Amino acid sequence: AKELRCQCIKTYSKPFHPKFIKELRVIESGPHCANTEIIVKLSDGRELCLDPKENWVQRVVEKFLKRAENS
Amino acid sequence: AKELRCQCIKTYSKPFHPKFIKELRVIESGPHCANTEIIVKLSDGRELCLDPKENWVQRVVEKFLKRAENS
Amino acid sequence: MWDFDDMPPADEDYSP
Repeated sequence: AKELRCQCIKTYSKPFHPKFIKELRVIESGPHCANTEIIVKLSDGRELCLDPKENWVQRVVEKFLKRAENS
Repeated sequence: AKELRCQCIKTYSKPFHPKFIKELRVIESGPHCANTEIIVKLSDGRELCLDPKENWVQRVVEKFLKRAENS
Repeated sequence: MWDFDDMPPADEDYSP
């Protein structure tokens, strides 16, 4: 219990399409973060962090849910 | 490329609660699963798999998003 | 001693 950083320190400043998203990850404020961070994983086997503060993020992410649900 | 099982080996029908959920995980149909599976980190200290086929799942999960977003 | 108005697993074979 000394110093803990959020799971996401930076974000992605480039809107994309869920076509590259295969796995979604959302972590609520934890003992390391006092806020909320929406993480994601690309099929290429990579992991990035999005900022829910951007409208395009709420969209590309919304489509992923509507796509994984309709599947 | 021989045999691959879905990430959620099984699901559990017990109506859980958002109070125990700190991290959410959604995996769309992959090379191992031809469907969609909701996964969740349990505060107990493990993972758990939900079935979007249940209405209470769409609710306790919906609250998590509305809670992590309002935070 | 806060009550947990519920619940979590009573079995275990769910480890992705």
